[PDB]
Amino acid sequence: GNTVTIDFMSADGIVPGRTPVRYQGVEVGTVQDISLSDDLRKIEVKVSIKSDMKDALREETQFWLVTPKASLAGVSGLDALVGGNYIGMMPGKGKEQDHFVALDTQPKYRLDNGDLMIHLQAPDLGSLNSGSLVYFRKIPVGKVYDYAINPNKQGVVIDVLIERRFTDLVKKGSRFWNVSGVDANVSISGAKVKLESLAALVNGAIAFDSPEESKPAEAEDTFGLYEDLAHSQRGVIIKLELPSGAGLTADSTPLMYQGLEVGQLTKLDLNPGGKVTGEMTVDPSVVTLLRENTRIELRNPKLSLSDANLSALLTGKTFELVPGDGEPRKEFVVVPGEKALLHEPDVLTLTAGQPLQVGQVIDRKTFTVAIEPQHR
Amino acid sequence: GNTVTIDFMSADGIVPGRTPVRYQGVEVGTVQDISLSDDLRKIEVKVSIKSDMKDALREETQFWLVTPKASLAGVSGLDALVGGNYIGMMPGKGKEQDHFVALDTQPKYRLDNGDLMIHLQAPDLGSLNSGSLVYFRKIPVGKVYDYAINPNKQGVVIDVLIERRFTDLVKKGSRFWNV
Repeated sequence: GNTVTIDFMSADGIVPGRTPVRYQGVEVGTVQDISLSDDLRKIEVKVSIKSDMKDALREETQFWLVTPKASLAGVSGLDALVGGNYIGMMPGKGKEQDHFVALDTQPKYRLDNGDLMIHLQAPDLGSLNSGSLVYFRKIPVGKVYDYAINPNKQGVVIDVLIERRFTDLVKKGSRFWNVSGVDANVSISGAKVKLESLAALVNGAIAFDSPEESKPAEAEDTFGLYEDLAHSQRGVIIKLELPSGAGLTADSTPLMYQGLEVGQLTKLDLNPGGKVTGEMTVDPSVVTLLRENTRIELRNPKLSLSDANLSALLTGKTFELVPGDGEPRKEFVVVPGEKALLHEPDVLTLTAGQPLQVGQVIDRKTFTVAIEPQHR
Repeated sequence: GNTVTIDFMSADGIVPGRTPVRYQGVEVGTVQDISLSDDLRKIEVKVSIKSDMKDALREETQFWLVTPKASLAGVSGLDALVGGNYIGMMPGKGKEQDHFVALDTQPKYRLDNGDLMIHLQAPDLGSLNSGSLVYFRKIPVGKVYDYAINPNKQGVVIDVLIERRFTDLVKKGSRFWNV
């Protein structure tokens, strides 16, 4: 038997007789006494310890009181209800100490086995409580270990755990995205609402994808979290100088080609001087078409006399791809749909959208007009 | 009486006196002692075993701690609340071993009877937790046994169970769909 004095702010359901000290549940000893000093909440608990553990008892040895927790966010009364309020400890590699302060709660502990620990940077936590679950193809393969705030106040650093048997799945190019919370997915001419699983909503969750070819990540390698699966899409980025984003929306405006969506505007910002600039994501399958003399034009939903297309009207403005030939390029200037004929590799320009059809008027003031290259 | 040393990462609600070792509930023995070595979470549990089971005690004999689970996803405290925290075991056809490591949780076990086991390929799991139910015309006829990831990272392999009395219902052309 030994003696250790621990300082407690509070000592709720503790009796000197039976408060068996546990280290992952193995009894290290029992409390000898509970008392207080000068009525200042310095609840001194004298504890008996088996001499086998006495050697490891050092300065960094942490202690805490476990307790049943039937609160709104807590179920950790699995053992305290049956075995009573015990206390938990963690040995430390300090030098030595006999007078201690109990930690307020149970601290997070690291398993010594071979697992993987990695860091996610995120501007915000989202609905990711400690214990939220990590998925690969909706198969749980690890969980959230802890979260904290980087020294700068402009971000959040989460550190998460991955089981041994899946340590190969995490690559350098692997992408993580949040899956948590539930919304409505309203679409025109019909709608359906399926987002996530019940646990994913109660607790929050993460999912991740691994490229086939990348190398395996390791050793607390940082990663970036994407707020949604859509933002995690692997597509190429394109910078756009715009006339004006009257109808444009940062994540709803698509890119058309051959009638199909290939790209999605991502960012839409105002630069000083009144200039508007955006950036867009494109599927790789079309990136080879992005070359010099490749023009991008904002189309407008037209009031077709023949095929009254409601969806086009509802969607509003939309871009268009029209491939060209030349060197690859990544910066583009968007042209108005009216002036599409003007910004062409071959066009007959002469010196307001009226036809000529073999051509169209470009502008008035003096009349500037254009003729197609094939009719040239 | 025998002696078996099992390594536990943690040993929460266990007492040396009454922690009856069960194999589908039949008591195989009781824990003799719980202790630790060099303070490195190698919780050594010495266990007494009835000699009848001693022969089958081999290398592949698995062990685990059952526990009440009132968490968000768990109801498996039906017996641990009444009978207390026991431990479960599965015999193995190894050679022999005396020092063991307890499995973290209760592993999935296969009934020896005549049932059917089949594999579903799916690019994603969906909301199919272990225990999700298999229907024929909304009549349950089997359940999900387990799920795993194929060696390629481009899919998921579920393996599922079908009761004996419906083994005739599954045909080569039969189609499965998620609900």
